[PDB]
Amino acid sequence: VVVLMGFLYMRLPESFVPVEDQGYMIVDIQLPPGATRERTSAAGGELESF
Amino acid sequence: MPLFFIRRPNFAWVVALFISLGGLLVIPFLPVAQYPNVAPPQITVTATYPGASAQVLTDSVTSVIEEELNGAKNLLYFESTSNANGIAEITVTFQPGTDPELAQVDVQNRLKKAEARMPQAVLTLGIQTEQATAGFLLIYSLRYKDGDKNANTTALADYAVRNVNNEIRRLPGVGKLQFFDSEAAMRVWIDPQKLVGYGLSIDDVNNAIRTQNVQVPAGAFGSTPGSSEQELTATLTVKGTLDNPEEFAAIVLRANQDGSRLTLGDVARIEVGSQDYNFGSRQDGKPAVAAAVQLSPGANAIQTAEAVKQRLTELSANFPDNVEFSVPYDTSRFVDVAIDKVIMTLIEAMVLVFLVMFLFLQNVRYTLIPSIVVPVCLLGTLTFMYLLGFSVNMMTMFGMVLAIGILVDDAIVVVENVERIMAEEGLAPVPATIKAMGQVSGAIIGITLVLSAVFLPLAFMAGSVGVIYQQFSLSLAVSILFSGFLALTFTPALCATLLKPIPVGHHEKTGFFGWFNRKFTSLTSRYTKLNDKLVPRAGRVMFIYLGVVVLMGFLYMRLPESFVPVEDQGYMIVDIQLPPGATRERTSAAGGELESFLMAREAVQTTFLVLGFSFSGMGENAAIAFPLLKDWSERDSSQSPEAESAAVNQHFANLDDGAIMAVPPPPVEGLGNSGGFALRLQDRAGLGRDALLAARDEVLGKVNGNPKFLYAMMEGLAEAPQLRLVIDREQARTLGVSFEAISSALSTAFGSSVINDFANAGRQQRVVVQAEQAERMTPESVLRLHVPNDSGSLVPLSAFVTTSWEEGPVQVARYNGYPSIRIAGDAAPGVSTGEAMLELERIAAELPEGIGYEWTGLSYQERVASGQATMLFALAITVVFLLLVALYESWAIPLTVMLIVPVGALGAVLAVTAIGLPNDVYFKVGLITVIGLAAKNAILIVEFAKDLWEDGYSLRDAAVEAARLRFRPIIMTSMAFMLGVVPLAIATGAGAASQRALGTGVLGGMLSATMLGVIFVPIFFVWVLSLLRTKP
Amino acid sequence: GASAQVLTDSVTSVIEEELNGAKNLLYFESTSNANGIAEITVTFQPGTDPELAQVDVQNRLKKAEARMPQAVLTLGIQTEQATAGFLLIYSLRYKDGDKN
Amino acid sequence: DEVLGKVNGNPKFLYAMMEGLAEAPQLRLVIDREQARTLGVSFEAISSALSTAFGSSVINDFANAGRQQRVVVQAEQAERMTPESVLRLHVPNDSGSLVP
Amino acid sequence: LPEGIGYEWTGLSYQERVASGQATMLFALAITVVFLLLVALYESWAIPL
Repeated sequence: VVVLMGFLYMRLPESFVPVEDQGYMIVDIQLPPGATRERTSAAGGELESF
Repeated sequence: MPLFFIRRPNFAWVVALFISLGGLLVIPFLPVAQYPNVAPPQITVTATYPGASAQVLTDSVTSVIEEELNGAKNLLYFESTSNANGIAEITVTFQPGTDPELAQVDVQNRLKKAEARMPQAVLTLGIQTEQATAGFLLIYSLRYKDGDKNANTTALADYAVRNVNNEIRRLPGVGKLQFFDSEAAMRVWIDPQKLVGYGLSIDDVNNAIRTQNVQVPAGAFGSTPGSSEQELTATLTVKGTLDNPEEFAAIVLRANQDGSRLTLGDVARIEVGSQDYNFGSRQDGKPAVAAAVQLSPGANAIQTAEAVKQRLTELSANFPDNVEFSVPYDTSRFVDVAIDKVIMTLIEAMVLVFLVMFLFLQNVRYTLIPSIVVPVCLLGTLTFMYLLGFSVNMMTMFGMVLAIGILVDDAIVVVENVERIMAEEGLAPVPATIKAMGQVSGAIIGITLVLSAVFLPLAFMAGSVGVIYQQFSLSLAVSILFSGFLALTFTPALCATLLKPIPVGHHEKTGFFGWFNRKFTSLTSRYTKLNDKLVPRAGRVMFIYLGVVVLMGFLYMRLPESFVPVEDQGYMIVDIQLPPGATRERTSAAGGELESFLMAREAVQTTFLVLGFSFSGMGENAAIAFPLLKDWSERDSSQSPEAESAAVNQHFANLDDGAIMAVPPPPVEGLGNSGGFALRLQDRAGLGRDALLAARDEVLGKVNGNPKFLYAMMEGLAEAPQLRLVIDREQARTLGVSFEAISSALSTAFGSSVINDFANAGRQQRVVVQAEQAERMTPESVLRLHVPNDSGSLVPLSAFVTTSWEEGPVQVARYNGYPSIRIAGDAAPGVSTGEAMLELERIAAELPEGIGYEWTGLSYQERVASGQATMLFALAITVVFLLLVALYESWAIPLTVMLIVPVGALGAVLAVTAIGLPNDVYFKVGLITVIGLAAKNAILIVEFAKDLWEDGYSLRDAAVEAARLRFRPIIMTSMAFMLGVVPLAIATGAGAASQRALGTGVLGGMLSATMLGVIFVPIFFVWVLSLLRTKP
Repeated sequence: GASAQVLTDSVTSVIEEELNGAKNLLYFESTSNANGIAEITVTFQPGTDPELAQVDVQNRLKKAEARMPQAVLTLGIQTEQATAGFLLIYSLRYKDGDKN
Repeated sequence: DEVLGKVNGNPKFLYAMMEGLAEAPQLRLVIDREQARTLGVSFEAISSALSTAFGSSVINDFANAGRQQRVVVQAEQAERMTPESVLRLHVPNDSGSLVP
Repeated sequence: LPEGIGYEWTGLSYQERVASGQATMLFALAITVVFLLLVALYESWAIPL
């Protein structure tokens, strides 16, 4: 029993804190370098429509 | 309580394991040090105003800050020094125990109010406020391996700033990083005569540098708001600043339409040099770069020391190959050696006392018990020491090493009592332990309490001595508290468990222990007869005791007083002070002669010299050297720092160019630059600077001729010639010359002007413009300067400027807002400070009315401690008396036993006078410990005496029987403590002064308290109980 | 109007040099952007009271003050207690949803 | 690039990216200091013109309904959208004439 | 990586490293303290084991 405990204890994946459904998400919009604010606005418009 | 542990031994074992576990668990976080934060917290304000004389620096900058710093919370004092190099230093000292962060906070809060009034130059340079941990933990020095005479110290210092200083400053534990050099900057050495030839003024070159070497925040095209069409936002990235000297030489001063250009390089030599040239660092005759690390409060030292050394070692993988690092100055090593010495002594006494018990109990198992109980008490003491935030520092080391023997005494009496019961009544270990502990329970608790009470008042003293006694007395106090608690809980269980039955009548002994038992029964019999012959005559022996106490008083009043004994710290201070007006090169020549002599000496391992820095003050004529000596194992007493100091002072006593003086370091860091006394002579009536110097000459002449003082000097720079420039304002104005033009020309030509910043390899560094070396060495050079008029023509300064030599102060000193003269000195060998300050008060009483004096630092703390000692003694005596009457339910028995105090004081005083040590804090606390242990010895007799006197015996018979019974434990524990502390009295090496200072005093006091105490205590009991007619 | 590198070497690095040696540093991150904004986040060990950290940081910043360009100084620097994470966002809009 | 190739090509990670902005094109302005000085143009004039035209210059404060708010001067949208607009700027010389 | 290119952990990685370090001594201290309290209560060692 104790050797089993050790064997399956050594196989348990580690984690900090389980991820929780906080009710919101993050969306990053990153255009290629040199993109003017208007291109970002158009991309955000497509994103907001979807 | 004890019977419960007799019936439940494993419970006592578990409580033990709990306290021991705590002890082992708290060990790793232990902070180590030499001395605690004995010095009061200090804040320091630095201001840099280039080109300003000391006097104008005093009136225009530091006086402004001095006015505002008044009124801060918890001010003890403030001292301000203005130097001719344009540096103002203000040190504000507060009360000990104030939180440093809030003090620095208040200081900066007031500095912000100050800010509005300073000149724009110092404000562009900035004013720094820092927590002053006076004393450098270590100094790391970088040098070139080959020792080139052409060593470019500027490039090496720049590398140190870029790659080393920031890392070290980031490490945990470094409170401050003081750089003894200057980082790189862009130097522009202008030739004023070339400017005259090209019809240019100095302010013209200043404005050209300012406008042409400027970063350009251009921006980006297509920026928001951006048009709906264009999609290419991109930066414009204009090159504004200049990177290398070649680009700076291309700065255009004047250019015509045809194409001809006058450039900066045509009129000035441009290079990368040091921003500042006030300071220089040499090591063993070779130029080097050095920086000192000052520890942050509340940090481990050994861990921080090895962390800094290891950081230097890992950066060692990255130094240039010609570059090597070293640590010529390091305090931590001393700490290490010291603690090692202490811990080694801690083992020795541990074995020695063990032997002592094996000599008396004559069985290994009986000897074992206290040897197990003691380390438990030590570990608990360490745990409670951490819980109070104390440090593992030398006085605490002395604390626990003397605590060993006071601690062993409870276990000694317990085991010896159970042995005696075992021998007399033959009871089994459990009932015998029950009976013995029932006999000695009340004695043990009363003991623990009275010894705790002898030392508790020491834990309430204030000041620097207050801190010293804090740690020492509190360590001893927690040790004795745990000793009592363990005596009540652990030890009876140990006797109940570990002891073996003895067959009845086995006082027969094969071996010399038979001689010990028989000759010791004979010793107790002779002593019992001596008591028998001594009880009939009691009142007459009182006269012998009165002679004893009067002797104590007489020799106590003749003991010289001292703060802290001077310790061999392994290094010395050498001050180089040439006559006023001396150039850096003369100081360098004198330092070279000094370095040659020091390197000619075997006692010096390495010599570190600083030019421009010293105790007296900052200047070209001032320098300081820190000779480091070899390890104590490689040097004898004739090669000690004191003898080496005498030899250096003797060799150079006839120096023809300047003054040279060797001194030992002060005993306590942060309380001064050296040992001795420091007085501030104060202009309390506004007599004026000339009258101040007259009175200063008076007092210095009076003191320096007095043999009570080894020396006495102005800790500061003496007056120097000045070259006043008489400017005919009317003549200058008539020629069309503005005063601004003269001001700017003089300031930039001689005081050096910082124009703007340039990007050197990613760092913003100053660009400094100054006149060329050959064009500013002589007073004819100031007259050879030219300034522009309103019509654009250049007018020489000689047309309206005349030069006249006067005399003026190169350093100005102010104390508590009044102009002050700082006087420092050291007492002569064999002369205490107290009589010296008394004579100084007598001298100051003769000074003209309105001229004041005040003590500062070490003298202040000494005055407070000398004040507080007597009330300490009174409180201790009253508290022991009150707990004495509480325990015995009587007053007479307390008076009886308190008669034992003067004999222990007698022994301590006689020993310290015989060996000739001063009345230091070490002797003081050793006397206190002797006092407590004499009280314990007296209790050990008087408790059994009271028990037997309540049992129906006659007074004399009861006293005799109790003394006969309890002789063995007293001599037992007494000899144990003597032979346990004898290593202190004979210790040698690092810290040996404090070791011997404790050891001789405690040995003598204990010796008298034992050898005479065993005889006089029954006499006191019989005489007092007869005189007061006490009934059982 | 300052580029990322100009902000980096002219203002950002100047403050970076001075913030070194603060009590209780775990680390510090510095980001210089092309819009002219420089951000420095100094993270300490847990359990330290934030007020002593803030006064120490400003105490070093005033030492720094003497070196930045007059434009930033006229605009001023800001030091704030960063509780990373927003409690809430409140938004104002027009009811009719006008494009103008 | 080496790390992000070993890592973005490593299935142990859902994604790995530069928390930060990638390198962007810049338009360096090579200024002939000698030519500008010969035409009587100070470097201060060029710096001030460029900064105010493109980086926007905050001049002083004005009272808007009792609050002090900045007055910001910047070049018009149509006059700063292309690199040629940089070259179309003019600065004064010592004689009061304007030099492009 | 080439000699001189270093790495460090920040925030969540730092805290996770410290916790993964600390768990084992947490367990050991818990076990020793429960053992000591048990031997205290039962006046024996065998019953605690």
